[PDB]
Amino acid sequence: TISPAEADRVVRDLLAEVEKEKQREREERQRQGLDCKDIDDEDEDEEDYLGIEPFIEKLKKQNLKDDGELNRREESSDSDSELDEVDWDEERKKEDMFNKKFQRHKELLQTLTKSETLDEAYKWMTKLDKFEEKHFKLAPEYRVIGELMNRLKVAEGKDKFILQQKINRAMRLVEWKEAFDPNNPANYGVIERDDDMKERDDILLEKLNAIDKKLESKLSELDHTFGKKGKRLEEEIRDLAEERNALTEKKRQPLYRKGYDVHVIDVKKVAKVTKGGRVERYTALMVCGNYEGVIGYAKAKAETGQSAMQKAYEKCFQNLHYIERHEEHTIAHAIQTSYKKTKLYLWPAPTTTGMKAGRVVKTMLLLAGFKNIKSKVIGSRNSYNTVKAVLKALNAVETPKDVQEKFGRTVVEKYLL
Amino acid sequence: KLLHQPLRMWRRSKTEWFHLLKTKRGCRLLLKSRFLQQLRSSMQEEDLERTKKFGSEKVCLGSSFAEHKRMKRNLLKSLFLSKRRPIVYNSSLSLYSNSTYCFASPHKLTMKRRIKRIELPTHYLEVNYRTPKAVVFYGPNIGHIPHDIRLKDLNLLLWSRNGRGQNI
Amino acid sequence: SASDADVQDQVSVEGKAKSRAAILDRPSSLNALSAPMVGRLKRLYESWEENPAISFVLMKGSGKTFCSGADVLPLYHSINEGNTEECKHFFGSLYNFVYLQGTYLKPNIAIMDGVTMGCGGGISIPGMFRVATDKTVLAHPEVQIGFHPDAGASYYLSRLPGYLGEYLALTGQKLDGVEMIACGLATHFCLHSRLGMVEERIGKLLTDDPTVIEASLAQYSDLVYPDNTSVLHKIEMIDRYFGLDTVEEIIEAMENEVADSGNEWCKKTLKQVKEASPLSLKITLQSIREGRFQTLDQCLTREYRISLCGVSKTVSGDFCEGIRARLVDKDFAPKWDPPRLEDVSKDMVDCYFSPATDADDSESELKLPTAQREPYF
Amino acid sequence: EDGTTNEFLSRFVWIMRGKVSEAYPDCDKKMIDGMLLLIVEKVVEEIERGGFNKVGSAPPSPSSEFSDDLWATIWEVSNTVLKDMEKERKKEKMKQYVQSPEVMEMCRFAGEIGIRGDLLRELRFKWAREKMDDAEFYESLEQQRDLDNSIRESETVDGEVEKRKGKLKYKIYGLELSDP
Ligand SMILES: [Mg+2]
Repeated sequence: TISPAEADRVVRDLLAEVEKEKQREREERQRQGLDCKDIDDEDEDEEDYLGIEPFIEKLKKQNLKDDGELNRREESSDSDSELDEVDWDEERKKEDMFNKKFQRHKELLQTLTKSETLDEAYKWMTKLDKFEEKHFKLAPEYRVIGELMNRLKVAEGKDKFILQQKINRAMRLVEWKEAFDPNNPANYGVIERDDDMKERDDILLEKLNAIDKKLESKLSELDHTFGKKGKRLEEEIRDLAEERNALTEKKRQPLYRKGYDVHVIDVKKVAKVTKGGRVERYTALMVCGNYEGVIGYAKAKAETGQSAMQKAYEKCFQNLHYIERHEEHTIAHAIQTSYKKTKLYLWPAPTTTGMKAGRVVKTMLLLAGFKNIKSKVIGSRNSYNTVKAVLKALNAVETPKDVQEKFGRTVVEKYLL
Repeated sequence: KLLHQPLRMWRRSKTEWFHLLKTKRGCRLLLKSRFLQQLRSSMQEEDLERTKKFGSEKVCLGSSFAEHKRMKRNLLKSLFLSKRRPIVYNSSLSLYSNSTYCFASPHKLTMKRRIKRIELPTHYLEVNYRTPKAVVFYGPNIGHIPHDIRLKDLNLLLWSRNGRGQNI
Repeated sequence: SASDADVQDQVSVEGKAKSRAAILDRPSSLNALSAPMVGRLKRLYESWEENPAISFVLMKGSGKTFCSGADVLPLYHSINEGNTEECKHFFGSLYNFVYLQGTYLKPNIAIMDGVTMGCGGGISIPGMFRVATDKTVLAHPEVQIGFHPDAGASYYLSRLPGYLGEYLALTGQKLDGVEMIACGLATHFCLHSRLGMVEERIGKLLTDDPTVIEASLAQYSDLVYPDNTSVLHKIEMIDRYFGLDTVEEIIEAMENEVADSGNEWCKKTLKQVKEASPLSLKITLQSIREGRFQTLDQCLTREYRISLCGVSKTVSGDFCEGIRARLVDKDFAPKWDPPRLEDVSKDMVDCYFSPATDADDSESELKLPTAQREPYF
Repeated sequence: EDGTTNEFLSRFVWIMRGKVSEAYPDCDKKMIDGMLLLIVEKVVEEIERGGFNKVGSAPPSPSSEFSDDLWATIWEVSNTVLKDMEKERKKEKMKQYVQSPEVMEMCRFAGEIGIRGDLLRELRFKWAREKMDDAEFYESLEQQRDLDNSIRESETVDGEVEKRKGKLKYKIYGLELSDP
């Protein structure tokens, strides 16, 4: 960082350097004849280089009026970065996760230099290989991109065009793969508290296995035991069952997926009648998607609307479909399906058209990653049957890959023909 | 940029900064100064760090995979041959660890907010600021309009397939 | 155009989910290969290798014949008209296709559902997988026509165990599918009636992995063991007699055993040997024994030199005489240019193996894309 | 180990038989057989002295039984045979390195990008070539470990003290059925 006293020092030095350059040029001119009418009254009073003097007079007056704390921070003017809202704990956990992996790496390289036997050296070399292939491994897609970038720096003309397009496609694919990989535990969250997760699941798994062996042994010794010892073993077995039930509860943590948006489609108050009156509960229908072809939905019922929405949010990542899109912006062909009495039409569109849909269809198509589709809901506009008809329609589209596999023939886009 | 001062004392400080801009000599000397050169170098490094969010260092490793491997081959060959019967070992370890740290360290998005920069419309407008005069020579771009609206919000109006560079 | 509608009928294409099959459908010539058929086959296989949506390829035959070899009547009529260019072009096209089959980047499977002769084995046996049936009969009767077992037949016969390659290339002996499994020339075996089952299984595999294809072919294949009367139970006779240095030594030793032991197999093998041209027997033995210690591009190179010498009628006209006697006049009694084995000299058989590229000529050599294909088989 | 040496003997006999028949043309075949036996006896004596390395690295003194041109031709034929074996084993390793799953997935990604034709084939052969280099460096490290282990074991003992030419072997679908 830079101290404010250092800033005052450098601005005073700059004003001084202006004065020194003015006097040095005045000296150089004045020694060689050369009257200084362009130095005096041309860099002092009648320069007016930016028209900044009224701004100086306005700022000078506003600096001698009020009192506060002179070193009090305030709200910034050119603030609102707005993408600076990411949870900082995950990011500051990434730092020391990488640091622990790097320290382990440095320890194995220092152990490789402390061996005495080449059998030991080979063993630590294989340990280093198994470490690097599991924690510092570069994905092969980045090797393809690096080779293509090597061809690109010396390419020109048509080859430069074609390589730029290919690397653009590759960069999109690797960014998507890194952001939405289900195997990376960094792509998961906790939801409100309803390799660390790996080891915290392994310890519970080993505890459950130990409790199951103990319970089997105690049931075995309960089968041949009669009397008060039988009752004491029964109480011991009940305590073991309680421990195992609590440990099984502790493994059920619902996870949300990062990079997904979840939206409410419908919150409804339903009712049931008893002799004491009406019993009123809430149902919530919600959809989720990652804007990259993955879409899901869930319906939940609870006592309040908030609780129903929360249960649906926990359930929404449990039924995810993958939807194929044409060129990441539209569907391959026109599709018409019906679910019960809800008829849905979808039409593909060129690339500057937009989305023409009602709110349920628009929300689902937006979350699946589409950009240019026209649609029409004909008949009943039940929102849940509309959701189901949208998922039925998007799974009945036959892509050119599908046609190519179904008919054993090559399918070509017509503009490449 | 590196002078994140409180409001009132920066407002008192701006008078001294405004006096330096009163003359052409002051603007010339501000341009040719080690202050703005340090600011420029820090902003260059800051712009370099933001590229790692796109996995830039992984592309750098993918370009240079063979020689990065050859460093490890050299280290293993030396630590086999000159050990089967130490500044070389320390030098090779320092180099390999420096390379592994430079190629494997994840992107670090700091707390400090990014400074918002003025855009120049050089894709379709050619300007000579001396007179000033300008000539239109091309068409505008949908991704270069300098609005402060996020992409996910504005996609509800544009419906653009972003990432190809085209006006789509 | 419209004139190529017959060639597209002669080489059909059947497409499956991730695989293509080439079908030979020339029933007049028993699926004999012509120059446009080889050109179409080469175009198809090049396009299918380039296509990343195709996992593996197939080669089948329609009818009771898989492939009866090359169509030599057109070459005979071309040689009769003076110019030798048509035979040349047919030969480098055929050897180029065989080289493509030997170096092919995707898995290739051949279904051998009938008689396979000559270059019919040459387009299929260099492949990765080979399926033999109970109708599969493999023979190499090139010496009895006045020609040599070309199209890579000096590559895979020379690599059989013992000296069985020499026996097959000199006698023209029939091999069955079980025996072809035993010799290692066929990878898998299934009955003819069970081929729709394997063909439906193979068609809708969506795998690139050769291990998955091998496991599927073995799982749907049939388990067979060679019979007691098989050729391979007489392999020690082959190594005893056909391992001699020259052809006349083999004939003399077999004649001596026929005089002493009266072996019926020896009499039948003599009746097999005596029906061949004396020149091509020696060229065949030399090329079989030379091809044991060299790669496929080299084998196809000197096979091209032998073919291009045999069609120019430089030292003999046994090619045209054998073709005429056994295909045109059909009296089946040819008269070779040397009637006897002893008339054939060392200088005559060295004219077939000479570096014709040293005669200030370029198209007398076989071109092969060894730099682009970067051979690995 | 018998297969490699037997292939070397077969290639060497096949070349040197023609070389001897060209060299001494007037002599009969039995003299050629005897000289081939003497030549192969001297070559296997060289191999049993110091392996295949000294047959291709630096020429020793010639034996007085043969001439200097004969030993030079034998040396060049041995070099040619070992180079043919090196090329053949390299191609047989490329057979399984082209189809290796890392190269297969890199080629899958490259073809999914749009890289086809000759550029894809070139990149496939390249990636197989760096995999071959990595595995041969690994094998050289393994061989060096073995040799240093054996020599250190032998040095520490002093401190710790005080092809049938045509036999069938039937195998179908990876199931060896050679038993009687
Ligand atoms: Mg209505």
